[PDB]
Amino acid sequence: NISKAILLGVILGGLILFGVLGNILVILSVACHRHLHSVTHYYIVNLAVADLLLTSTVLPFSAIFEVLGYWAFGRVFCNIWAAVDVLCCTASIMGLCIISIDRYIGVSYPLRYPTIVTQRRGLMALLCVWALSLVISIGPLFGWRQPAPEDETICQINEEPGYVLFSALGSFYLPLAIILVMYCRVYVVAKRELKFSREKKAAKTLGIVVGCFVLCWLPFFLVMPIGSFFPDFKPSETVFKIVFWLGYLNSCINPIIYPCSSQEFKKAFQNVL
Amino acid sequence: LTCVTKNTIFGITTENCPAGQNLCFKRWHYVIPRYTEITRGCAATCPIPENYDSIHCCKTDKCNE
Repeated sequence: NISKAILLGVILGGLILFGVLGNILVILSVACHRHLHSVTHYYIVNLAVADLLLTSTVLPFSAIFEVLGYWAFGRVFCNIWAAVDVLCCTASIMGLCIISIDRYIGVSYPLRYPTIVTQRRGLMALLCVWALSLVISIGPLFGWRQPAPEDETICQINEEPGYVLFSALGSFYLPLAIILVMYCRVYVVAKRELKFSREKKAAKTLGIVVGCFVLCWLPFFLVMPIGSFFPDFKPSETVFKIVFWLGYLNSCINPIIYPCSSQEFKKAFQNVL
Repeated sequence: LTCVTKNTIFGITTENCPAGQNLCFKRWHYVIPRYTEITRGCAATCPIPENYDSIHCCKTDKCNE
């Protein structure tokens, strides 16, 4: 279908270009302000960089996989693309877990917060979570992998359901549990209990970000394990395409969310243009 | 002949082939950029690929896995 091909191509090209532009805009806006340099803003920069690299690498290639219908690149390039894909898809939720910890500490102790989360401690947490993302990404699929398929157009990585289950758990559900429990604490504290108001506004903005991420990434990690458990409950290609592109559009969405809730971010975006 | 057909984390599922079907095959299918469904079972003759699929044709003994 040429009409379907051109529609998919134009829609996904627009989405990926807008995502790159938005993430670059977020990076520039946070970086161009000396006063905005805080550990939470550094975490937001981490999340934006992870989303930007995920976009600029995976999204054109996943869109080409959709439009064409096979892999038109080298097998080692397929391995590299898949590894970068899982790396970014895990590092995004890892950065979200880090911002959740940051905002819980900020809500609980609004004035002692700088003495608990320092610049060195923040960078230590950032580097540690990046390293953990690298491990939980690269190790599972290459440290335990079946022989590569004979076809050069196949771009799978591990066909054993054990790998898909473990990747789903270790890349979505443990960070999801951490984040859900910790913003349960944050919401409880905010509803029960100058610095307080400012960090509460930051908590609300990042909570909206986290909620959008969870809602628009849950269907994917709910439909793949369903298929893996019982090999008869794949509804249709339709639901799979929808949930996949919902998740990646969600990776695109965040630059919309940043000014929708943060007035200072809106002002920074207005100044940078 | 006995071809394994369904692979799950619970384990594998092995059942023999009925009359006429005497080959084990493995067929790929491009569902989505992150889940390429792979089917496997008995066959009298391993079917030709359609819809840009791809098939592995082998002899006996739960081969290729």
